Order: sequence, then C-alpha cells, then structure tokens
Amino acid sequence: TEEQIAEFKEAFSLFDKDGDGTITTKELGTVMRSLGQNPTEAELQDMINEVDADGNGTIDFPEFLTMMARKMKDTDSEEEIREAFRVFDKDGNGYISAAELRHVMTNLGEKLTDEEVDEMIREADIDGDGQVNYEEFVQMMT
Amino acid sequence: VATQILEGE
Amino acid sequence: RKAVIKNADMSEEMQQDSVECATQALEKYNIEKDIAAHIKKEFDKKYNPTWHCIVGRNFGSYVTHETKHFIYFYLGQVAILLFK
Amino acid sequence: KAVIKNADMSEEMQQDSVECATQALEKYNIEKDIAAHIKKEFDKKYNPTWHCIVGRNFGSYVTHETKHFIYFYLGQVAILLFK
Amino acid sequence: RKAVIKNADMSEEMQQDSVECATQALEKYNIEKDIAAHIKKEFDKKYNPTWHCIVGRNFGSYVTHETKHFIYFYLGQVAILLFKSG
Amino acid sequence: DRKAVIKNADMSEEMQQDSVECATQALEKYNIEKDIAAHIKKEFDKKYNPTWHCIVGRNFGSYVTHETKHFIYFYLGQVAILLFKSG
Amino acid sequence: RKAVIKNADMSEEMQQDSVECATQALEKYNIEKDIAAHIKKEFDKKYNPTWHCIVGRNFGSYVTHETKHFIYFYLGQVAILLFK
Amino acid sequence: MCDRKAVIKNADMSEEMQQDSVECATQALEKYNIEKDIAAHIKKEFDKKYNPTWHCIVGRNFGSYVTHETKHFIYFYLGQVAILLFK
Amino acid sequence: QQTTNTTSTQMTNIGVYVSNMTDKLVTPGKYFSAAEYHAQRLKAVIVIQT
Repeated sequence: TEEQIAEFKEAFSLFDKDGDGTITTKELGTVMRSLGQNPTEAELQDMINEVDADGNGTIDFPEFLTMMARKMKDTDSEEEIREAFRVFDKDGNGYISAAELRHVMTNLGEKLTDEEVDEMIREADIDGDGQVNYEEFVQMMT
Repeated sequence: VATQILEGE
Repeated sequence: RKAVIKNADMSEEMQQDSVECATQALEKYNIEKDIAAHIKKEFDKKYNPTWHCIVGRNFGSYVTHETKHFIYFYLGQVAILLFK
Repeated sequence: KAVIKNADMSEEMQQDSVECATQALEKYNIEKDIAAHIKKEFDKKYNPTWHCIVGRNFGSYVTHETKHFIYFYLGQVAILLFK
Repeated sequence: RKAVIKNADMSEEMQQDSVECATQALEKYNIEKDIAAHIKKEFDKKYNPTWHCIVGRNFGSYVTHETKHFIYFYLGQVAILLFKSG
Repeated sequence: DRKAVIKNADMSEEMQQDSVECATQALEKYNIEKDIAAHIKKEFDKKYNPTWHCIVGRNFGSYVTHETKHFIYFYLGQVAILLFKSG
Repeated sequence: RKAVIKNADMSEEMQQDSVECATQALEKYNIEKDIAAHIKKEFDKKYNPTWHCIVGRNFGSYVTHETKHFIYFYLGQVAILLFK
Repeated sequence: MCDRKAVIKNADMSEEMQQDSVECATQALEKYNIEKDIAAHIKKEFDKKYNPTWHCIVGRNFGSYVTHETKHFIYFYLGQVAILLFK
Repeated sequence: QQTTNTTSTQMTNIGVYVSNMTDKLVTPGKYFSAAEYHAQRLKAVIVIQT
C-alpha cells in the first residue's frame, strides 16, 4: 500500500549507492533487516540465487515488491530464543560458562567470527566472575 | 599461615 | 551442623556471616568445589573481590593474608579456609 | 611424577617446581613439610605474594595474576599455586 | 554493588558514604578521571579539605594519610583509594 | 631504554631527572607497583621532606591536591608514574 | 598364564609393563574391580592420570584415547581394557 | 516392548540424563545384540548430544576402576545387562 | 578448579551380597533418540546465528 511503498522507497533512496534506482546484491540482507524483517542466511542465499540469475547484480522495483511480500508472509518469536539459550543452560539456573559459549558460537553451525564474539561480549558487558544473567542479557540483546 | 592436615583426621 | 572455629581474625558479625555462608553452600551443593565457589560467590555478592575460599576434608595450605581477613574453621567434618 | 591439570604460566617455573618438589621428596618424609617448602622456596625468587594449597581432597575458587597459576598432582597429592 | 573494608581507617558511616558516592559515580561517568572528579566535590563539601583518591583497574600505591582518614575498596573491578592529607 | 615521556609536571627540571632515575631504579629492582611507589616516596621524603604520595601503574584516573612546584606525571615505557607532595 | 593382545597402540616396554602389572594384579587381587583398581592406580603413579582400567570376561566398550596410550589384551581368560 | 527393569546402582548425574542413558541402552540393545555396537551407539549418541567426549562400557561381567569428571558418571543395569557411561 | 571423583562397583553372584537399600526403582521413561535433540540443537544454533 501507500505507507509500505513510502517506507520502502525511503529505504532504497537511502540505500542508493549511486542513485540509479538499482541496489547491489551485497547489501540485500542489510536492506531486509532495515525493513524490519528477520530472514535466515540460508534464505538469503536462496533468493539471491533465484533473483540474480541474470548476473547483472541490479534488481528492480516490481521484483522488490514481490520479494518484500514473500518475506512479509513470516512471523517471529521470543520464547524460542529463550529456549535456545536455556538449552545452553546446563542446569535450570540461567548461568553458562563463557568458554563453553565461545566454543559453541565459534565451533558449531555457521561459526561466528572472533570479532563478532568479542563485540557481543563487550556490548553485553559480561562482568568478571564469568557468571552471566541470561534473562537480562537476552532482554538487552532483543 | 601454617595450616596442614594429619593423616587420617 | 556444628561450626567450630580453628583460627579467627575478624569481628563476630563477620565470623557468623562466614558460618551462614558456608552452611548455605553445603546445603545447596555436594561437590567441595561448588561449595567453596558458593561461599566465594555469596561473598562476591556483598563483599568486594580478592577474597578466597577453600573447602575440603584433607588439605593443608600456606598463605599470607592482609590484616583482619583470615579465618579457618570446620562445619561438620569439612574444613573451610577463607582468607584475603 | 608431575601431573599437570592446569598450568597458567610458562614451563620454566613448572620445571623449577618439579625440581624442588623432587628435592623436598628426598629431604622430607611428609607432604606437609613439602607443602611448606613449596611456598617458602618460590615466594622470594618470584616476589611477594604467593599462595599454596596442598592436600588430597579440596575444592577451591581461586584468584590469581596471569602467568602465575598452576594445579598439579605429585602421585596422589594435589598441589595448587596462585596469587 | 559489593563492598568490603579492604584496608581503611574510617568508621562505618564514612565507609558507607564512600560506597554510596562510588555507586553514584560509576552510574554517571565512565572515565576513571571523572569518577575521581565525582569523588572530589561530594566528599570535600561533606568532610572538609583536603582529600586525594586514585581510581582505576591497575596501579600501586604507598600513602601517608591523616588518622581515621584512609580507605581502600574495590567497587566492581575498579579500585578506589581515598585518603585525607593536608 | 624505556623512554621517559613527561605528560605534565608543574615542577622544576633538576628534580624531574631525579624522579625519572628513581622510577628507573625502582622498576629495575622490583616488579611490584607497591614496592616501586614505596621506593619513590621514601627517596623523595628523605631528600625533599615529608609528605609525598606516589602512584605507580598502567591504567588509572586520579585527582590530586599538591604543593606549588611539587607535582609529577610521566610514563616509563608503558608504566605511568604519578608523584605529588601533599601534607 | 598366556597373554594375548588383540590390539596394542604403544611400544614394546609399555605393553610388557601392562602384562606384568596385570599378572601382579591377578595374583594379588581377585575381584576384577580390585584388579582394575590395582592396574589404574599403578599406571597413574608413573605414567600420569587419567588412566582407565576395565577388567572382566564379558564387556563391550567404545572408547576414545590420546595417541600412544591404549592397549587391549588378554591374560589367561581375563580380557583387560586399559585406555587413557 | 520388553519390560526390562532399569536398576540403578550408582548414578552421578541428574535424573533426566540417567533416563536418557537407560533409553539409549534399550535402543542399542534392540538395534544390535552385540555389546560392541551397543556401546558404540550409546557413546556416539551421547557425543552427539554433549560436546566434549563420552565413554561407554556394556557387558554382563566387568570390573571398572575409572576416574570421571563431576556430574558425568553412571553405572546402571538393564535386565541382566550392565552399562557404564562416564566422561 | 575441579577435582575428580573415583568410584567402585561390584556385581552379584553366588556368595556376593550387596546392600539394596540404596537402590532406586526407576522405570524406563518416554523413549527418545539423542540424535533428534542434536539436530534440534543444530537448528537452534543456526537460528541464533540468523
């Protein structure tokens, strides 16, 4: 609609690296999380694969609208994130060792970088004891 | 401080 | 469990605080490491750090402490050395 | 025989600890007097203030300066050095 | 926040006043110089000149104060040495 | 050759050399900041009258209230040295 | 009693000490738990913790060990597991 | 479903992990009648669940003197089959 | 810093008699596979990274 089109056009105007109305595929995920959506990196690989078949690296307005719609048909949650942290919780106390934290986020899945891990530690302000209150930590993270 | 434990306390 | 004191170098309130902190640690945890940790953490709640606690049944130690922060006592059959 | 469980320093101080521990094993019968000698040897060579805990059954939370922490086993005796 | 009497010569109300001043300090400033500047004006109006304090994570001190006019503690990870001289 | 970088000193210049050399010998003799500050303050109290104060360390924030021409702050390598006469 | 090693992963002097310690364990202790108590204690004091010993006639085991610290053998009709 | 009673002799873990050990032992018993594959299945499933390592011993007659980490030891029964699991 | 615990176990046989007051009667619980929860953990690690 009008308000959606206005917000989207503002987002692409401020993402215009040149101003030609086309956006490079490198900042596509940045645009998607600019517009309030929560996509997965596997999803991002999937639709850069199925949008970038022409190989130009430039994407147009009607296909913008269709892909914003196809990600608008999605939902979010917070209890799933809380349960994901409580799986890392060895006991039901809400305290995990930061060494085990770093081991999981740097050794399993799409492994996070050392810069990202240290940035999360510094921004979440882990105190010196090593005991972390993941209730308030998830509260500030969200 | 000299603190120690005897065998079989 | 009875709280007998082998060496005390502080005030009576601080001694009783150490006694109750060791009692809650032994009630909450069964591993000596977790008991000493809980003593040092309920000391880390209301007291500045560089404290130190040791919980065990067969252990000696040789430490040098600052003034008025040294206790070594027994709670049951477990020796607790709490120095700073 | 030295059984290093956790050594937060460089191996030179650990080698010195092993050497003086063997010398204290030959000199003294009891691990209590050996425990005394362990602190009294390494306090002056590496400055105040060192702390040493030696026993067969103990749990402890430790606060140490970096590159000055060790925990090992001489046979069935556990020896802990820190600041 | 946590509090000992690490090494001090104050009374209990003086120690409590220093602790609450430090709690008001770190919640307002982030630089240890400005934490010290907060310790300045709150304490010299209350217990008269002249006081000196060091605030930081790594240092070492050797100090001569007035009688009943020394304190040392560790607010969080940051040490505070406040004494009176002059 | 740890470079003595003076940050500020409302003080003389015969005496900053003595401060630099005293901090140098203290850093050579000890590895303990309390012992370094104690050595510096003992030397300055002996030769330049009581009462001095010395802070030795790497990261800190201070306020002082010193005498006239009795305040020193510099760096010896990576070790900040603070020295002021009050009392 | 004959000693048959199904597979070994150390040198010749190491497996020879495994045979002699098990022979002394079998001749002195007779509870297979106490035989395993003797072997791991003997192997800890000279070749460091953390050794592990399993002594019995019918057991299946999947284990993970450090390099050059694993044997699996027989002595008479007793099969003994010894892994780090 | 064969009602094989789970008799626990020594369990240095929590109850929800002791039950998982019993269930994994039952699934390994129905998967294979050989203690090699039973212990392999238990060890690989527990290594998949908990990250560092695990060790499993399955048999009817064995004496085991082992040293384990805290909260990481169990010895239980499954009918006449004895299962040891420790880190 | 943790210290290690070491235990002893014994079977039962003819002449072997272990006390049974410390034995606990625990029935087998609801059956689940340990690989399912590791697959769920892989999903949750992925989702946390997302």
